[PDB]
Amino acid sequence: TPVTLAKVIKVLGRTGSRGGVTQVRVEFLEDTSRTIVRNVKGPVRENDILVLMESEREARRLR
Amino acid sequence: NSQVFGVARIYASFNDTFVHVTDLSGKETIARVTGGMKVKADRDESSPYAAMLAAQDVAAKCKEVGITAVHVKIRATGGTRTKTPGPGGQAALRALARSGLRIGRIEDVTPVPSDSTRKKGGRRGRRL
Amino acid sequence: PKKRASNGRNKKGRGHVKPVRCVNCSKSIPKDKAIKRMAIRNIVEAAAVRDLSEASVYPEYALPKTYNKLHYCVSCAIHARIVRVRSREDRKNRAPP
Amino acid sequence: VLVQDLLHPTAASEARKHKLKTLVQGPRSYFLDVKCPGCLNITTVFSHAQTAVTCESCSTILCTPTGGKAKLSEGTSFRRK
Amino acid sequence: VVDPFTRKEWFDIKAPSTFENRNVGKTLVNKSTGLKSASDALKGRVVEVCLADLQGSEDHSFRKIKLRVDEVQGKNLLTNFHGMDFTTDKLRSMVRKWQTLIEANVTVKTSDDYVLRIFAIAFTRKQANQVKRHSYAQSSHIRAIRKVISEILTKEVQGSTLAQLTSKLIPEVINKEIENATKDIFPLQNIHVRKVKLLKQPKFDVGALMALHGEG
RNA sequence: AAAGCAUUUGCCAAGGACGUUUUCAUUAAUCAAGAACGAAAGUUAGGGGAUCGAAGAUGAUCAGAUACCGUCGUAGUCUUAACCAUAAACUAUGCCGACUAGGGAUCGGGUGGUGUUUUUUUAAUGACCCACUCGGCACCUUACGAGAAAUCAAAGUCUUUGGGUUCU
Ligand SMILES: [Zn+2]
Repeated sequence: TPVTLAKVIKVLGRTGSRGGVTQVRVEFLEDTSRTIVRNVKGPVRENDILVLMESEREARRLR
Repeated sequence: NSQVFGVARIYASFNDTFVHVTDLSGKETIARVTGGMKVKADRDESSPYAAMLAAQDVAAKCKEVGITAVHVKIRATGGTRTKTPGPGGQAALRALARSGLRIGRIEDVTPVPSDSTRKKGGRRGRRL
Repeated sequence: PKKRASNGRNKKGRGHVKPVRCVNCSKSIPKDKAIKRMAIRNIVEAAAVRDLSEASVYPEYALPKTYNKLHYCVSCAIHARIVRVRSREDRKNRAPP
Repeated sequence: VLVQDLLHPTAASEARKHKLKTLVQGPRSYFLDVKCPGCLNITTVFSHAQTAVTCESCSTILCTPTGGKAKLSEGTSFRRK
Repeated sequence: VVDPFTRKEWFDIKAPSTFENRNVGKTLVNKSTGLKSASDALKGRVVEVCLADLQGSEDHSFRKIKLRVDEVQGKNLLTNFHGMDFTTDKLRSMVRKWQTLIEANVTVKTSDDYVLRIFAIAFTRKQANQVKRHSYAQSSHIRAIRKVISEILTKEVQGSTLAQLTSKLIPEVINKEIENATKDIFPLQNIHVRKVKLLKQPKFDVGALMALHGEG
């Protein structure tokens, strides 16, 4: 289980056709200088920690 | 500089991605794995995720035979076709860097004509 | 009635220009028409410039760019939203944004 | 404008007009008296000459034809008469 | 069921003495077997290496050299000049709009019997007080420019070999020699010799290759 | 002249514009009849081997699909040899001549500058800048004017109705 954490730096904005997916930018919390942009399912506020099963996709906005 | 060089020839078309490593000469291929052998879905063959999984498996094989550093040449289909590299080209190139290989002398080698033979569609195009 | 005084795009003094092919569909469209863009892009994306810096021999050498001129059909450019419809007054504006 | 002296235009305007578009048309060319270094004879040369004019004596070059005024060659003193 | 990777050697590629970094890299060859040698599977290879790697300076990051393997001795393989080419980064970056692209080529052989085709490229430029925005060249200037470039490219190769030609394609002698002969015709920025090609080769003549190698 | 014509190099004739204190002196404008030249596209007999689709072969999609989409393929913008000459052959605007409005660009030629740059020290040209001019492809703003309007520097100078001429 190579679980890596991260925490939201800036909430970009909603995406998806129904708008149920929030696009956020996260700082990796082990190395600060790495910032990847991914998208989440539930409700996210500013500065809360996430869990990344694999931190490689850097996904774009859905339609 | 005790680095040993190979050449990764990345072919990113819109139907599939080829990650292909030879030595300095183009003979004696080290490892070739495509985007389509990491997913049997037939439509994710050109996906960025299936493209980068190929580059995970290349660098494992280059580590076994002992290639440490890589020149990369990336291309689209080219010819009379699109000239735009597919979506998998970026993901596979980035995945070689994360895997531990070294990279130098990037070049886009897409085949470009000097205005040669006719194209798809016949004057009214692939019309939809 | 007539819709634009250029009838399309700029022939005005020739009689004939040789055609090109669209990149999405490959409809044969004359070169004076056929909306043209120039796509200048770095080979590595903005997320991987940070990534390939540490994995590089020849420190901070350069990044090569992809230079690509794109010819579009009228129908494909409207669909791909590089060009959209505009008002009767705004149609006369020949300036890039 | 709407009141002009069309019988007496100013000399600047007539000078900047075309040769045929003046009040009375006339030539803007002239004739030149040139001294070749070799001899001292009088030679009359058209300013817009088309032939490669040479002197009667020793016949070297006096001007080379061009699409405009003739290019007078290397140093030969010229008058305008 | 064969695992063909653990049956190959490694051979060290060696560059001619016209360059300074003569160690290019390594390559793989199968073993020599009954009526199947490793040398004849090696004598045809062409290696493409950036000219900035051979000289070490980054002023040559936009040129490349084909090196043709000619002879193999003692687990290192000796190359020779096979052609110069110009990278796709810079050639596609010099061609901007609102100027004139001038191209010339000549097919001419050296004093030794290497028949070559040399390609040259040149562009017009706005000259330092220009207000008008395109700076094109009249088509009688372009014909007169090509005549000078073809005249220089011929004479320069008649008095040299690829021992000497490759020694003059590095310090950009030709580009300045084109420039000061064609600066009174049109301002003519960005002069380069972008490609040379080998058309014909004579008999092998091992001694010329060995005289070119043999140091370090 | 139109259809049309784009990397070289040499031949062969042609051409507009410009310059001209050259020459002839009305030799001109438009034109029934009559002619030359014509995108492509199959009258018709070597060669070279398909990217396109008729059709055809086929695989999908669909209620059907004889279509669009996919793969392949014969006739079918390459010979050397004709079209009778048809196109949204378009600027859907005959040709010649004169006048009426303001501007900034650009292509070719020419004139001028106690201009810039190139180097020999500036010179000579070349490239550029400024001003003017002739001739072009065009454009911008207005509307005295026109129009049914859209719009038009000609589609204006038209009930204040006549410059010449051909076609419909
Ligand atoms: Zn004299």
